[PDB]
Amino acid sequence: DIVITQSPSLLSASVGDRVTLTCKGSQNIDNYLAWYQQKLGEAPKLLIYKTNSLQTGIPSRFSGSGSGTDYTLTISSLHSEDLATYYCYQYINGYTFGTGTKLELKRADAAPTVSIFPPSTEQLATGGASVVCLMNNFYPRDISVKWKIDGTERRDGVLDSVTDQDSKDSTYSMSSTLSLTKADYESHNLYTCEVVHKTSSSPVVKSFNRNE
Amino acid sequence: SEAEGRLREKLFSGYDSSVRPAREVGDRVRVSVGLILAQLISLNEKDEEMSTKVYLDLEWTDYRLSWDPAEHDGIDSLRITAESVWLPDVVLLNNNDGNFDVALDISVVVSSDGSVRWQPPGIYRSSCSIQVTYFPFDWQNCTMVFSSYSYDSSEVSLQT
Amino acid sequence: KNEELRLYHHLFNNYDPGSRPVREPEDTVTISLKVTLTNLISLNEKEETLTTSVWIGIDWQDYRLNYSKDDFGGIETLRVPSELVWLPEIVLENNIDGQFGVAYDANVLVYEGGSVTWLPPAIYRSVCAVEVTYFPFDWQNCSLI
Amino acid sequence: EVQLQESGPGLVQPSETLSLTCTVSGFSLTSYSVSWLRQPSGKGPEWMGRMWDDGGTVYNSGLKSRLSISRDTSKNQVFLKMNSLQTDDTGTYYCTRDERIRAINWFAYWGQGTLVTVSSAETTAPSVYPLAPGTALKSNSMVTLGCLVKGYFPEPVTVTWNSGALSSGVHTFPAVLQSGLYTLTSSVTVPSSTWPSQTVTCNVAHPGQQHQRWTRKLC
Amino acid sequence: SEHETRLVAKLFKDYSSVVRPVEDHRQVVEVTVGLQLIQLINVDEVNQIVTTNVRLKQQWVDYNLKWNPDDYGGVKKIHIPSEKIWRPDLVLYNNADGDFAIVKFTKVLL
Ligand SMILES: *[C@@H]1O[C@H](CO)[C@@H](O[C@@H]2O[C@H](CO)[C@@H](O[C@@H]3O[C@H](CO[C@H]4O[C@H](CO)[C@@H](O)[C@H](O)[C@@H]4O)[C@@H](O)[C@H](O)[C@@H]3O)[C@H](O)[C@H]2NC(C)=O)[C@H](O)[C@H]1NC(C)=O
Ligand SMILES: *[C@@H]1O[C@H](CO)[C@@H](O[C@@H]2O[C@H](CO)[C@@H](O)[C@H](O)[C@H]2NC(C)=O)[C@H](O)[C@H]1NC(C)=O
Repeated sequence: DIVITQSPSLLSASVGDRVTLTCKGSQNIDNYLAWYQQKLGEAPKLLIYKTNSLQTGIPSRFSGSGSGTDYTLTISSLHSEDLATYYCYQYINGYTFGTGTKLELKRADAAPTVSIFPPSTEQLATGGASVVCLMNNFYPRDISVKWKIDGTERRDGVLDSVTDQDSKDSTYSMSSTLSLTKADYESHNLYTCEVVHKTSSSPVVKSFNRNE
Repeated sequence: SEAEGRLREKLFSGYDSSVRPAREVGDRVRVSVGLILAQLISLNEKDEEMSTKVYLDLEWTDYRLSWDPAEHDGIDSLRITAESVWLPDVVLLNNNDGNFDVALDISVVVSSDGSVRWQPPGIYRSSCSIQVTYFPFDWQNCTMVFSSYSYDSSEVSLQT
Repeated sequence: KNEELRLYHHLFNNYDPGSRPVREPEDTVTISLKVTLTNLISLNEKEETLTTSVWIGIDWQDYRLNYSKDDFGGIETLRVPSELVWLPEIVLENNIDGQFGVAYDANVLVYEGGSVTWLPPAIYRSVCAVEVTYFPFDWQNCSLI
Repeated sequence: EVQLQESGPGLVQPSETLSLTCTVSGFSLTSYSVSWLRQPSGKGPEWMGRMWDDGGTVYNSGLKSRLSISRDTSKNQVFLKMNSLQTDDTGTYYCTRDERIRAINWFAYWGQGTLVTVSSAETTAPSVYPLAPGTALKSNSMVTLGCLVKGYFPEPVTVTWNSGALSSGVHTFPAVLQSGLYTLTSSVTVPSSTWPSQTVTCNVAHPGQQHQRWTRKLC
Repeated sequence: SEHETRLVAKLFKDYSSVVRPVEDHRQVVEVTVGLQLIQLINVDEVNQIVTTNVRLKQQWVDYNLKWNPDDYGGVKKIHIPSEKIWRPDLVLYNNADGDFAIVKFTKVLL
């Protein structure tokens, strides 16, 4: 089937901005391309079909354009209600969907509130020794985290997750974990969390030695 | 004949004679082509044309026309006008006068297993390359070429 | 959407090709005739048949097919099968093989303003009495009616 | 007007069989086709199959053997059934009303979608470990402290801080699967002098087995 | 074929063979025309008429007769009666005593 790609993967824009989302096929889609809007926990809603036919009841600020293998959805005036993920899809040869473009309101930069927590003795009593590191209310979402133990870097057992934009301040919050056995934890004493973010040329670091 | 009417209405409910009876999209329809010669009407050397009166013998399976005879009062076969069932467009390719089709669309016989047999009469004037040399002791090797006009070998497989 | 489909539906959804294009029954339909001869195929003296290939130019006004190009995206001509419009049923009366009508039922052209044009091709075999007196230096007054 | 509502089991075991019911209102199944879409976790949606208005069915060629679709025009319901289930089938399943032009079809309205999770894991209560910094290295006006919610199954898990006293200074980072079970983290912002002395406590509960825990902050 | 029958039914539900198969009336239907000569049946020197057996391969795109193959089990082509669809009215201008247009409306490969 016609492979489809979308760009940008993630786009930040301010309310009222004109924005365009690009959708590109691997083959001539012959204007049989459609756009639909999806929100977290809400039924997806069709915006446009046949590349420029607006779905009934959709605000006229949405408009579509394109031909051949390149197509664009334009929002001429970004409302706060238009912050969502937008998928293009094709229905002339099979049914293929883009990866989706996630659209968020643009936010002033914020440095992450980085902190680190040792595995408490209540956890160590169970033999679990999962370390955890947090980075709250940072923006943009572009962030990278590395675990280092006794100065040695660690990648096994590393996990992380990031919240969506906060409903009040649109910043992001991230958690990260390092699952360890009691033996593996006790084999070392120095632990540190390294967080790289665009607000600084050097990473923020938070560390602890032994149990709290 | 109430049960025959009921069966006939059941078979053609939702039937489409324009669509070949391939079950899967890749399935071919196998058509056995027989020929029965009723009269060699003439051979024309000036036109290089042989006129024959023949009966074709076309047989294929149309799964859409299958039924259980025990459900339909023991009717084990049915005679149906050919225009209402799907027919392979078997035509005389080497005709000399443009008459591809058969002379009379007689009814087909449909068996309960879906085997359809059709034996339409044809009047045909095929082109025949005349061996001019040994006249009048000459012998002629005339050919009648029957093929589906439209369907490819990947859709209708002819057989002797 | 294709504007030709809107135009076709607008013209023919309430159109009867049986009745003449007249507002009152006593009105005459004026037909413009323009027979164009393509070739004189043959004059068969033995059968007294003149064979000709002609185009029968037939133009008339049909007020029911009136439309303006401004209302239909600038369409200035619509091709319609001749079976859908009223036709004057012009025939060659002095034919000899019984082929009264034209050889191909070409589409009519419905121009804007209600003008309808038909120009079918026809081969006609027609009675031509042959005066053989001065053969081979003869000339023949064949006619098409 | 037009609405579709998928329903079905949230958890199914591998190699079991899944059934979903798409309830329909505002239109008649006899005049609109209903397609089924699924969105696998971390992937774009894919078309699974369609219930035609004429009552025929067509399936994605990759899933044709695994799928069947049926409908009840009196109840205005469309049923999806799938067998030979595997963990890859975990995702949100949508039923859609399909618009048409001539022979071309496209998805015009979506249902709210039902999350289907394919996992053999049994329901398990979370452990709630206290999280406190290794040293009170600064007298910050507020310091982040948290609780680790690890080992529970299935989703969801609810986390609060001093019940209603959680305030907006709380985050609930999305859960992560590890070794076939979920782990979740939460944090609260509290003064550096308050958390070592006041019983600042996270409250955690798990509807999968009506579990409840509370863990204070200590160092 | 239930898929193919459904496809044929849905293609022609509201198809019009009167209007040209363009998306927009300003477009031009581009028809590829290939004459195949099958047999030189006769040359009539006396009547100045040549009789030939031919095939007129006509090819064009009908905008309305597209479909998605995955909707119909992967059917990528069908054969349909040519009287259903719009066709170019190719006429033999120099016809002497035959038919001007095509009269054998064989099936169309769509
Ligand atoms: C080629 O053939 C044509 C058809 O045969 C010839 O035209 C015809 O020629 C004859 C010659 O006799 C004409 O007949 C005469 O017509 C005049 C005119 O009267 C006309 O009008 C009255 C009143 O309506 C009507 O009664 C007459 O029939 C005529 O229509 C008469 O006064 C004479 O008595 C006699 O009838 C034909 O009228 C004429 N018809 C046409 C349509 O031209 C033509 O002459 C031939 N040409 C050659 C070069 O051979
Ligand atoms: C045929 O239709 C045309 C188009 O309506 C008529 O021409 C005029 O069109 C304008 C549209 O702007 C109308 O307001 C006029 O009433 C129309 N009539 C006249 C007399 O100007 C046209 O009259 C119609 N009839 C014929 C015989 O062509």
